[PDB]
Amino acid sequence: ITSAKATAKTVRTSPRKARLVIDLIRGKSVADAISILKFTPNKSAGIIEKVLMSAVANAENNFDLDVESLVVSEAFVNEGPTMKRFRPRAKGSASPINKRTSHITVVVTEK
Amino acid sequence: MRTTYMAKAGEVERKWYVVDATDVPLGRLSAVVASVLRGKNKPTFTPHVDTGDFVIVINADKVKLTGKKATDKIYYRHSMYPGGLKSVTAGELRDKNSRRLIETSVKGMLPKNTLGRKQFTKLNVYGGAEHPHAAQQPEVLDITNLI
Amino acid sequence: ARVKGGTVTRKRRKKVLKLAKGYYGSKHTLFKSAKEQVMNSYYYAFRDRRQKKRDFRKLWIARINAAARMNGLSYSKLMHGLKLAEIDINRKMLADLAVNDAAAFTALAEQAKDALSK
Amino acid sequence: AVPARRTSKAKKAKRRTHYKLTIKGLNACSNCGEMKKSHHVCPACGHYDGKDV
Amino acid sequence: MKLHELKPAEGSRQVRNRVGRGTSSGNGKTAGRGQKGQKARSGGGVRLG
Amino acid sequence: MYAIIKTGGKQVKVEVGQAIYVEKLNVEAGEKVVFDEVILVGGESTKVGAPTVAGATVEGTVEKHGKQKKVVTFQYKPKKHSHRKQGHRQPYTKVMIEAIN
RNA sequence: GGUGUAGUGGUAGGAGAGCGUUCUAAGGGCGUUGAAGGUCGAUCGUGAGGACGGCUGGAGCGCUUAGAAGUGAGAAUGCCG
RNA sequence: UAUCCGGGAGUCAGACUGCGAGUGAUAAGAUCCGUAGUCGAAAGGGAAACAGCCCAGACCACCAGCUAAGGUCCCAAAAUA
RNA sequence: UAGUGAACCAGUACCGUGAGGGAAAGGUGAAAAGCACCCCGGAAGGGGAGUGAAAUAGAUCCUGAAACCGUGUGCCUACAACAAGUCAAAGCUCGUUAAUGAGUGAUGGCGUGCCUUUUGUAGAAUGAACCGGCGAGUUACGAUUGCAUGCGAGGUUAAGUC
Ligand SMILES: [K+]
Ligand SMILES: [K+]
Ligand SMILES: [K+]
Ligand SMILES: [K+]
Ligand SMILES: [K+]
Ligand SMILES: [K+]
Ligand SMILES: [K+]
Ligand SMILES: [Mg+2]
Ligand SMILES: [Mg+2]
Ligand SMILES: [Mg+2]
Ligand SMILES: [Mg+2]
Ligand SMILES: [Mg+2]
Ligand SMILES: [Mg+2]
Ligand SMILES: [Mg+2]
Ligand SMILES: [Mg+2]
Ligand SMILES: [Mg+2]
Ligand SMILES: [Mg+2]
Ligand SMILES: [Mg+2]
Ligand SMILES: [Mg+2]
Ligand SMILES: [Mg+2]
Ligand SMILES: [Mg+2]
Ligand SMILES: [Mg+2]
Ligand SMILES: [Mg+2]
Ligand SMILES: [Mg+2]
Ligand SMILES: [Mg+2]
Ligand SMILES: [Mg+2]
Ligand SMILES: [Mg+2]
Ligand SMILES: [Mg+2]
Ligand SMILES: [Mg+2]
Ligand SMILES: [Mg+2]
Ligand SMILES: [Mg+2]
Ligand SMILES: [Mg+2]
Ligand SMILES: [Zn+2]
Repeated sequence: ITSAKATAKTVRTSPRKARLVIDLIRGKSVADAISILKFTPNKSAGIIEKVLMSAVANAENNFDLDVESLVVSEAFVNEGPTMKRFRPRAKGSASPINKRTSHITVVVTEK
Repeated sequence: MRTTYMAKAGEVERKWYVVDATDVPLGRLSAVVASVLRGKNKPTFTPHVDTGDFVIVINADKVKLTGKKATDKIYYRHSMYPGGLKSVTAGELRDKNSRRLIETSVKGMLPKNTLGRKQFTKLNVYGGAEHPHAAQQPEVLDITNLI
Repeated sequence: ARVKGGTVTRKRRKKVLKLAKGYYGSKHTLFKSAKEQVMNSYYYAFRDRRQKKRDFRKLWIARINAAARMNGLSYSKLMHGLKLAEIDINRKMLADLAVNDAAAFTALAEQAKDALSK
Repeated sequence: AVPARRTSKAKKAKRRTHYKLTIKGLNACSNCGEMKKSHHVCPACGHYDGKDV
Repeated sequence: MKLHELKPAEGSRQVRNRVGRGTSSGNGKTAGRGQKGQKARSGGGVRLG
Repeated sequence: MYAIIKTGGKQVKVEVGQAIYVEKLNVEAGEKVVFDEVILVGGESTKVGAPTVAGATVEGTVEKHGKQKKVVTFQYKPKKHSHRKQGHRQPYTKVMIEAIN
């Protein structure tokens, strides 16, 4: 009743690289987090920004919370399903390639 | 019953002793001082807790070296660079840096661990008969019978 | 009549892991490393249940020696004197008195010195 | 050369200690008050040094 | 006798001994065959006589 | 006041109103037990048994009989495909000290 | 069952006695008022191991006696994931 | 305790130490025997560390005691006897 | 991971010039009642609202272990040389199958993994990246010995018929 969460599942991005941007914004006011994500050039910044804006929209529309008070109480990236691929190498062999996916969760609380 | 007394850090009082090294063999002085620093002279001795007393050594320049140790006892140390072995005779150490002589002797007799190094810090050596620790109200510690 | 692996294997390995709880990283997480460390822990524990008695007797002897020196006597002289005086108080009780009841330990030392003199 | 021993989680995390991002130079824009990078045009209002561009 | 209380005569039946099922059983690992040699191989041993 | 008594091949310090754990005593719970081998009595004065204080005794009541935490003896020799596991729970008697004489 | 005496390191290996797994028969039971399974716990036995409670789970499963084995894994540059 | 009768094995690479010989050079942690011990298959204490040396054979619990080899100024228990 | 290679569009996909070789892959719910409508988003995916007994049963759908990854934090950690434990232990934190409790642990003592093969291995000899599953003295017919049962100078049926 005081918090709202948004999740983006099976997003094609490195969980570790995404966790870098998530560490930037964790435990910050929603406005500060939005600014940080907008000015971060890393790819996951935009995806995390969409999830954060979705969470804020949930907090407002679904639960009628005060936007100005909102802060990023929790945020994390879990590993998702990994697609298997193969890259040919020299001398007629192949090496596996792990195309990773991420479950990005953002939880925003009133205070 | 598991009732053996175990000392705690800070509860036990550490006194301050003054030891005169004048014409006392280096090793025997170091041995008595090492026991005192470890706290082996007090019933409350606890091996895993520091319980010994501070020691101030005076007249370190007059410590005794029997035999030819003054010229033949050689202290080595390696810089860890190739061919980086350095030496200095015990007599030269006594003449120039007596504090180092006593401290090296006592280091050898203290345990080689965290507690041992902390106990070593409680040592204070001074060539000459005067020390700056009058504020600690140290008391003389006769050792003639302890050596 | 086929008997598949079932749950017995998991039960056994989980027992080992619970014993290994608190170990560093893989030593508490992985069954094989956990079992090896638990075996070494058993070896050390059996050995230490015997070393522990040695260590405490050693500690009591040291404390009794300090108290005896303060009373004007060596540990060896004190024990010999107590044996002569027929005192059977053991080293655990002697060290306890030295730390706690200095007066009682002093009385014991006086009796030991008297026996030695005789 | 190949890793003689696998890298444990603790050592791996220690090495990644310094593998972190940073965000610097953000401060309020004069024209609209939104956050902007210093010495850069405020992307929202397109103003810099108090003028539109 | 009752089917829920059957009881063989004492010593009439014994338990089969299974080898290669742990060290503490006394027949683990080598299964009582020893170490190496011809008799330690599957189908090992020389013909009778 | 306090006493030191000989019990179970070991010497224990005892004070009135204190519970002590000793090797199993062949006595029922809630029954009186008397330790008649007092090797010392201390307090305001000191009585030193040589080896035992004459006519000195300590009284107690057997509160409980119990078993200590299990001890596991696991003997094995590396590379010799051999191990032996054993459990133990030493019985004990908890006795409350009532009187020291 | 009690007292006494003596004994109780152990590889190859021999002997004895047991734990646990799946299934069969009989008897006696347990389960949408929650089985098996999973997970947690500071529980019991001399050992393999056995209970009990919380949570998860959603339909089968113990117990006693006897019987039959695809009956116990940590290693095989083992196989598959 | 020995025989005998029968069921089941494993073993046929040994090592060192002391003593008595050979081969060797009166060398080898060499080699080959005889003999005794230990290791092998033996944990514990001493020899700094150190399978084979010295003392000694772990069924277990104890924050009890006496000793063996070896030790008692400090590391480090015990004599600055 | 069993059972036919194949419980499923399998001798298929795939591999090979060809003969030939040859897989993986079962489970929503009683019933699709398979999430109308609204909100963020380009979508994907979510948050509400609903269906349902249950949606952390939402189609990667029963259960959902371990490795592996991540979040939060009760305790410890930047003078320390560590087969990582064990024995002793202050401090701090917590209150259990209520037990002479639990977690963590400054500090001190002791201490060179497991397996294989060896006279001898911490071994700078061998094997294991980790976790999970599978994976090795069995059966048939005979021989012989022990144990047990029935009968006993006797014992016993085989094929075959019902
Ligand atoms: K055999
Ligand atoms: K393997
Ligand atoms: K010989
Ligand atoms: K479900
Ligand atoms: K953690
Ligand atoms: K330690
Ligand atoms: K090699
Ligand atoms: Mg090519
Ligand atoms: Mg298995
Ligand atoms: Mg002893
Ligand atoms: Mg059978
Ligand atoms: Mg055997
Ligand atoms: Mg094995
Ligand atoms: Mg083999
Ligand atoms: Mg061989
Ligand atoms: Mg053989
Ligand atoms: Mg079942
Ligand atoms: Mg099997
Ligand atoms: Mg495996
Ligand atoms: Mg030789
Ligand atoms: Mg061998
Ligand atoms: Mg030995
Ligand atoms: Mg060995
Ligand atoms: Mg024995
Ligand atoms: Mg003695
Ligand atoms: Mg000493
Ligand atoms: Mg669930
Ligand atoms: Mg599921
Ligand atoms: Mg330093
Ligand atoms: Mg520090
Ligand atoms: Mg060799
Ligand atoms: Mg390897
Ligand atoms: Zn602006």
